[PDB]
Parts: sequence; structure tokens; C-alpha cells
Amino acid sequence: APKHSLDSKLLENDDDVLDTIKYVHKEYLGKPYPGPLKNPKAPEEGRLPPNEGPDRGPHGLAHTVRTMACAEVMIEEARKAQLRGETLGKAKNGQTLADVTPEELKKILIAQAFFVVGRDDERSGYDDVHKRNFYAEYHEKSEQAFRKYVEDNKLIGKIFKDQKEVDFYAAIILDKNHEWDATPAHILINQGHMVDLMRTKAPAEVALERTYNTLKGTVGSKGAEVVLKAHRDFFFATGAVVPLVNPEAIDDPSRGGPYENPYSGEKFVIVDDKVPASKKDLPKAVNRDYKLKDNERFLTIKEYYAFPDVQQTYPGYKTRLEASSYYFPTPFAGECEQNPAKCLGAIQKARSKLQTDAIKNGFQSSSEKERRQPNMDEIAAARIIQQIMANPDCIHDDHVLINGQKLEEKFFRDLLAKCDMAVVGSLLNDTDIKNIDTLMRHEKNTEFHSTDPKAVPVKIGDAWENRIRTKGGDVTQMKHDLIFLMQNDAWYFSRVNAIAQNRDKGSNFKEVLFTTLMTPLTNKSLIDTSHVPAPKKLYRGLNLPQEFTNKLINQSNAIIANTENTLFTDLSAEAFKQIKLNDFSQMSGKTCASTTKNMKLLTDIWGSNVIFEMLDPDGLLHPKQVGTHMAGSEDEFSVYLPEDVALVPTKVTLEGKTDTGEDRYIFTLVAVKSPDFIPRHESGYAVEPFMKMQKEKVTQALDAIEKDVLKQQIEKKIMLQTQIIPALTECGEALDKQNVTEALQALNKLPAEKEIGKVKTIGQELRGQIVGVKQELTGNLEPLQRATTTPIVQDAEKIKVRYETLLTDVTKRVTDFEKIKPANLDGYNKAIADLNNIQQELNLLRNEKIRMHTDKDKAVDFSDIEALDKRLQDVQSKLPTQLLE
Repeated sequence: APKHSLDSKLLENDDDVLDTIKYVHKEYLGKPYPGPLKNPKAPEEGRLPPNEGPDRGPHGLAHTVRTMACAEVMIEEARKAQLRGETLGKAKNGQTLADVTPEELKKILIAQAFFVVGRDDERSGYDDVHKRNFYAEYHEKSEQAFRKYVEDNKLIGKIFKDQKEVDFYAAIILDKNHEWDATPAHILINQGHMVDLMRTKAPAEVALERTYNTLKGTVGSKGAEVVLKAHRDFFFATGAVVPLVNPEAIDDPSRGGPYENPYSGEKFVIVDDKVPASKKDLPKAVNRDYKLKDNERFLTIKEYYAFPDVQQTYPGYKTRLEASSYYFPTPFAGECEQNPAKCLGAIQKARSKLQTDAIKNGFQSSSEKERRQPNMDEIAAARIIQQIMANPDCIHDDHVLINGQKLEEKFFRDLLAKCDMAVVGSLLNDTDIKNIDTLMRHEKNTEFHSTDPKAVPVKIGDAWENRIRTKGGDVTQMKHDLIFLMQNDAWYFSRVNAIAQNRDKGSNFKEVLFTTLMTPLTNKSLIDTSHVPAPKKLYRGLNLPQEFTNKLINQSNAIIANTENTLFTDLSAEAFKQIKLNDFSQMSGKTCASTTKNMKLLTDIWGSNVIFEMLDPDGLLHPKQVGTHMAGSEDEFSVYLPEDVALVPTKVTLEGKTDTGEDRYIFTLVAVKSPDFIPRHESGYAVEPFMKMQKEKVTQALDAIEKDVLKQQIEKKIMLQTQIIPALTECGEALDKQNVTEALQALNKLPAEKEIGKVKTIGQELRGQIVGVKQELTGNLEPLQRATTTPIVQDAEKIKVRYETLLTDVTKRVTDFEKIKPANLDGYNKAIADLNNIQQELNLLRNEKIRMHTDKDKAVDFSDIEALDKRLQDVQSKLPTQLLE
């Protein structure tokens, strides 16, 4: 856990930065280029004409906004990289970019807003014609403007501490010697400006490589990729032109282009076409004006990137980048220059889009949005639930008996834990809704306990009938009353939410029965009731001890610090590994969660110390207003999370203190849907009891049959011993085999009702029983045959590549663990923790390998994972011996 937040978003919230941008845009930037003075000491002499177009194209408001956003992103990534643990570079003060406080960040942004407002034309460097240096004069103008601004608004005492701070920032802005690495502010301004100006220098590929090499030592390799990707997105959002990056001349030119350091002018000369084989083989670089003679040749970009050492060291050797004119976001940059708000909003939009797209590309793409067809076991569970609804007399105080078969608390509990509740509830109907009230009538006297140990036990049936049960309401009104019962959290909701997630401890049989019965029906009511315009933000309250809160914060920080939107290479494999191992979205629950739009109600009424904020850009969540709005308040919503939708954190903010003095944290979660999150299913766990009931019914039919003029009797015996008895035996085997097709075949083999009616010697009781068996098996098995195949994760390529990358990574980590030789208690504890997390990673590998298995008739292999586990156990045995020695 770092001492500062992983997120810095000053531009979105801060007021002083926006005010400064508005002031500078209204005064200096939003005006045509005036042209430099012919004589600084004599204004009357006039001005030289501007060297380029009078419009502020290159150095307009767009440049300032992009540079400030890039500086903020640089601090973002520096903090992330410090959190991951890899060492960062140091400025000459010994400070690291992660160590700058937010106050210094605000000062840096304010002093960066004035970095370009002094210019008058596009001339650069020393001039031969007049022996002048326009750069120094322009930045002197900028320094004077900064001093005037800080004096005018009495800013000293408000942000800046004293005069020396203002003088330090003025010396930063003046840039007399290009002291590029004096202190973090120097770097954060200068290299940001260089990154932004990268787009104009040519050739583009060498400039990009040089900028990567500059950023690598300061922020890190992954940071040097992320910052460039973010700046490319800002370029496309604001509307600048970007030269084409083509480091291997795939477009088939005659040559890739001469190699040339754009800032310095270096060129590598070969003597007699002797192509080298490594960067070290290159002779020293000649200057820009060196001439070629005889049979000498300039080093070409293609040949330069054909070298192996450059290929290994610099990741961008193989990549190719999209040209701007191909997407043509042109030329609405001139339109963005008109107002700061447009460009600032676009910058914020791009910044959020990058973070969301990183995770979404890390996981598998959404194949379809339509919901799955039900699994055979879920259809069976829905039928079981409806059959229980049929009558409550069959319910006993410690077990459930139905159709001659008993059920334990274990069956209901693992049915809740394993199967979907949404589809099962959707399979039910309104007759079950009325049977709800019938059950409430039957179960009037049973007790119920809340999660508070001091709560008085209540009889749920009496409470329902008196308070919840509306006088003579229609079925929709009972659905709204069920939602209304969900509203009363204190006495009933806590027990349900604890039972449905195995958080329950000590509840008896009737409570778990009621939970597994009510959850699908309540969700059914929620889908059936109404449709409401869904808000795009939801706040959910929770109360947690600090011990759990610290682990939650650490998990969120790790997830945030590992997700990165790299440009050159793909780190999607690492994001997938880190999310699955550390995600906490299983705590968000699989029940009706009560949320609200208004943070004020949570902070005032409840005063909870943990708050979740859910974002739904895709509309994956489907929140519903709480039934009868006539009594239900506006700010009360219910949300049901499907299994293939998981929540991941992107922000962790310390907002304030509760009335008890406890720190209150506000998370932010982005909802992502992917087939990867569908849990593995132990299919057939609930089909077995259903098949047992069907077999019992068929056996009772056989019982009546063996309990049961001569021509009619002989024809009765013919029809029995030919059609039914063999068919009953066949369907008995089929149910024993749990084969629907064979049961259906025995069904077709069974005679028709009218054929039985022809045989008068068959008693009407047996005829009715046999026809009832036939119809019941038909209507129960035909839906049971539907959708017997679970939807398949068909993206084999992505899963295979991810598995290979993860396998390489875990093998490397196992080798690193093998290298370890401890010497004290602390090393032993660290090794134990590392072994534990590596074993968790191996479990992740096991799950991924199981998902990779597509054939039904082959066993899943764990030879590699078990080999690494054996190596780890050998190291675990060796470690105490080395420690003892």
C-alpha cells in the first residue's frame, strides 16, 4: 500500500488549474501570432513577419492541454511502477517521480500552463541573420507573464508559500541552460514538452525510439510504453496530424529511409557496403553535413532494425503504427482551439477510455449479449421448486420430502451455491406466486432470526400476513409486496444475504429453505415488474472492520497497478492473471443488492465507512426501481449481477472520516462481461433426484399394474405385457441410465389413451394412473431434453496464447524461487509467502488448463503443473536445511 493514491485526476476536479487555463487562453494563446519585434529596445521599428502561419497551430491551447495531461499521466505511471516494486530513476536531488506530493503537482501544472504563452513566432535556435536567440527572449516574456499573473491575483499565501518558490518556478520556466534533470519538476515539464513535440520531428520511427529511450530510465519500460500510448490517444482526440511509423518498410519502398537522430543529426556511415551484425559494430556517428564518397552508404532504418541486439533491447522493432490520415481526425483541432472545455472533456474521455479498454482487451471479448439457454440441472431445479410450491404439507421441520424422495439442507444449500437463480426464477410462473401466499399461510408459526444476536426472533408467516400482505391485492401487487419485503433490511434481508453466500453461521433448515425459495421468485418479480431509465452511477453501502478493509484496499491497489494499456507489446496475460487471483467481486453477492444514486443518504443516514461506486458504460447491469413508487422512495434500486459479469476496481479514494472518526473509502468499479467469468459447473448434481422421482412414479404405476370376457382379458394382457410392462422396464432403465432419449422412446412405445379406453377390462383407476404417468413424464422430460449443451468458450487462440505466456511466467518465477537461499527468519517467512502465492498461481493454471480441455472423452492433464509443484516442494524441503546450516 503506497502513501499516495494510485490516481491523479486534477484536471477533472481542480478549480485553480481550470481558472489558470481560462485566464491564459483569454489573454495570450487565443490570439494570432503577432511576430517578433525587429528591435526589442525600439517598438516603433515594427515587427518581422511571422515565419509560419499566423494561427497558433503547433503551440496553441491544444499543446498546453496535451502537455499537462501527459505530465499527470507520467506521475500516474511513476506511482504505479513504484508500487509494482521495480526501481525507478533518480533526479539529481535524489527524489523520485513517485515522491512528488499533490501540492507540488498542482504547482507544476500551474507553472506549466505558462510555458509557451511568451512566443511570437516559429523561429527556433540561434539566427545567423540578426545574431539573436529568439528562444531566450520568448521564454523571458513567458517568465514576465508568470510573475505578473502570480502578483495580480494575490496567489502567494494561497498556493505558493513565499517569494522563493515563485522564483524557483520562474527559473524553471526561463530555461537558460536546459538543465534537464535538476529536480523532478524540471523533468516533468521538459520531457513532457519533448514528448508532445515528438510528432513534428522526422523520421518518426527514430524519434519515437529516442523518446522511448529517454523515458525508460526515468519512469520504466512499461511506463515508456503507456505514456506514448496515452499521448497517441490524446493526439487523435484533439485532432493533430501524426506521421506514419513504419520501421520495417512493409509498404514496399525502395528503402526504409536513412537513419538519422532527429535531435542531433547523427548518421552512421559504412565504407564498402560491409553490412554489420550488431550495434557495437557501428563506427562512430558522423555529423549531419558529412558527405558520402566512393562506394560509401548511409545506414538504413531497415538494416538498423535488422540487428539482433536492438531487436532484443528495444521492444518497438517489429511494431507498426496507424497513420493519422488513415483515420483522418482532421482538421477539427482548429475547432478545439476555440474553447478550453471541448479539449478538456475530450482529454478526460480518452483517459477513461484507455483504462476501461485495457481491462476489456485483457479479458476475452463478449461473443454475444443474449443470455444463455438453461442448463439441464437448472430446469430440474426449477421443476423441483415448483413442485415444492405445489403443496407445503410435504415439508417437514428438518427435511423436505416430495414424490417419495427426501432432501437435506445440503441439497438446497449447494443448489444456491452452484446454480443460477435468474434463469431458474424466469422458468417459474404466477401460479407459484400464489403458492407463495399459500406457503406463507402454512408456515405461519415458524421462527426466524436476524444477524444481530440481540434481535428478537419473529414468526415470518405472521409478519408477512399482517404487515406485508396487502388486502386482496392482485398478483402484480404481491410481487411489489415481495420487493417491499426486500426493502425491510434490518430483520430479514441480512439473514438472506448471509445464507445465499455461505456467510451464514447457525441458521436452521427453514431459513435456508426460505432463502433458496425466495431468491428466484424475488428476481422473477424484479424482471416482471417494470422498466425504468437506468442511471449511469450507483452507490452501494457496506460496513466492514478495518482489518478486512486494509486487505481489500491492497487487492484493489494491486489490480489497478497491474492493468496497463501498453503500445508496443501486449501485457493482457498479466492483467488476466492478476484480476482472477485478487478480485473481490464475489463479495458483491448474487442477490438483490440495494443501491442508490445519492451519496448524501449513505453518508448521513447510515454513515457507512465503505462505499462501492459501480459504473455501467455498457448497460450490463439492469437496475430496477423498487416496485410501488407510491411508497418507495426515488433513491432505492435493486441490482442482480449475472455470473458472466464481474466488477473490477479502477480507483481508490480516501474521501473523509465517519462520525466515529474512521476513514471512509470510496471505490470505483467497472462492469465487464466476458465468457471467461462463467464458473465451471458440476452438471448432473440435481438431475439425479429428479430422475429418482420419475423412477418412483413409474414404479408405483408398475405397482398398480401388478395389482391388476376372456377375449377382453386376453387383449388386456396382450396390451399390457407387450406395450406397457416392457416400456415401464425400459424407462426405468433409462432413468437409471439418466438418458432422456430412451425414456422418450419408451414413451412412444407406450399405447395411446384411447387404445386403453378400448380395453374395458382395464379399470378406470389404473387407466387414469397410466395416462397420468405418461403425461407427467412427457411434460417433464421434453423440457429436460432442451438445451442439454452448455454454451462453449470457442475462442481457442486467445486462451492458448494466454496459457503459454502464463506458463512461461510461472516457470521463470519457479526458477527464481529455486535460486533463493535463506539466511534468517525474515527470509524464511518471505519464502513461505512466495510459495503460497505461487501455489495459488498454480491453481489458476489448473483452472485455465481445465477450461482449455474441449474433448469430453479425454482426461485433463496436469503433468507440467504437477512437475512445477514437485520442484516447489523440493525447494520447500531444501530451504530449512540451508537455513539450519
